[PDB]
Amino acid sequence: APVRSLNCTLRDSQQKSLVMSGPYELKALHLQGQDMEQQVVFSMSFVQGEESNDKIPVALGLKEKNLYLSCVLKDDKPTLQLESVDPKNYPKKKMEKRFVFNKIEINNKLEFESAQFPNWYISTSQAENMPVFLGGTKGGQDITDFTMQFVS
Ligand SMILES: C[C@H](N)c1ccc(NC(=O)C2CC2)cc1
Repeated sequence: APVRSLNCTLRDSQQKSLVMSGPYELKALHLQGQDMEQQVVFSMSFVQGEESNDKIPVALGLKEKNLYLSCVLKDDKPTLQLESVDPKNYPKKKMEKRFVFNKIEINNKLEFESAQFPNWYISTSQAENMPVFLGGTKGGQDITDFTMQFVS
C-alpha cells in the first residue's frame, strides 16, 4: 500500500517554533500570533525500520516539497541537512537510512534520534534564530525534546 503520512508542526520544549529563513535553512524562534503562519509544516511519514511501543521510525518531509531532513557526515561530523529528492519517487515506505528518525515518546515529549547515527538527536539552541542541528550531547544546553501539533 502507499506510505502513511500526517501533517504536523513541531515546537521545542522551550516552545520555540520551526521556520525556513534561507536556502535549505531551518531555524528555531519564539513565535506567536500572525507570524505563526511562518512555521514549517512537516509531512511525517511512518517508514520501514526497527520499532517498539515508544520508538517509531519516521521521515520528516516538508509539506508539498521534495525536501526531507537527512543525517549525513559533513567535514567528518554527523550533520542535519535539508535534502531534495525526485518528487516522482517520494515519499516511500522504505526511505534510505539518512532520512529515518526514531520518534521516541518520553514523559509526554518527543525526541527524534537519527536512525543512521545512534544517540544523535534533532536539537535546538537556547538562543533565538539559530539553526536546527544534530546533537550527540543530551541534557546540556541543547534542547532535544519537542511537542507535535497535528495540522489539517
Ligand atoms: C536544515 C539544517 N538543519 C540547517 C543547516 C544549517 C543552517 N544554517 C547555516 O549553516 C548558516 C549559519 C551558516 C540552518 C539549518
